[PDB]
Amino acid sequence: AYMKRVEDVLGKGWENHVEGQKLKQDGDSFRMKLNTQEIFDDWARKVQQRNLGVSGRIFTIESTR
Amino acid sequence: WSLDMLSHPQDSMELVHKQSKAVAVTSMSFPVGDVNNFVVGSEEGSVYTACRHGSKAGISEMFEGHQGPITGIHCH
Repeated sequence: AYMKRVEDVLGKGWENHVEGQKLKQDGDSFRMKLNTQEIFDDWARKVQQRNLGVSGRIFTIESTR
Repeated sequence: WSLDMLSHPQDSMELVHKQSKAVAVTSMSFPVGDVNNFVVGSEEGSVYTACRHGSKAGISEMFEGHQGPITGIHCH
């Protein structure tokens, strides 16, 4: 939303402008430090690891104890 | 060029006379008021007046009154 604020303020020629190139680079790297699909990957692996023998444990409806 | 955007010229064209030969400019100068009719010190002689806006932009006419290669020009 800030980026669209920036370009609406600075026109569409915006990174060509002296500062826009900088803020572009910074927002891009900041965005790259936010692509969280790895968290879902590794966490889905841990979930799958648990899913191997836990998620459907109705195999003993009234399990002994 | 704008002083903001510099990755591409804002407005740009060449400078050729009636013939398609180059105009090796050297120290041009706009006159007083920026009437876009800047004078251009060419390489040697053929000093020109050149416009910027309109289809007639660029080289207007050649006046030669010296043969040594030009080094500068100024207006007042």
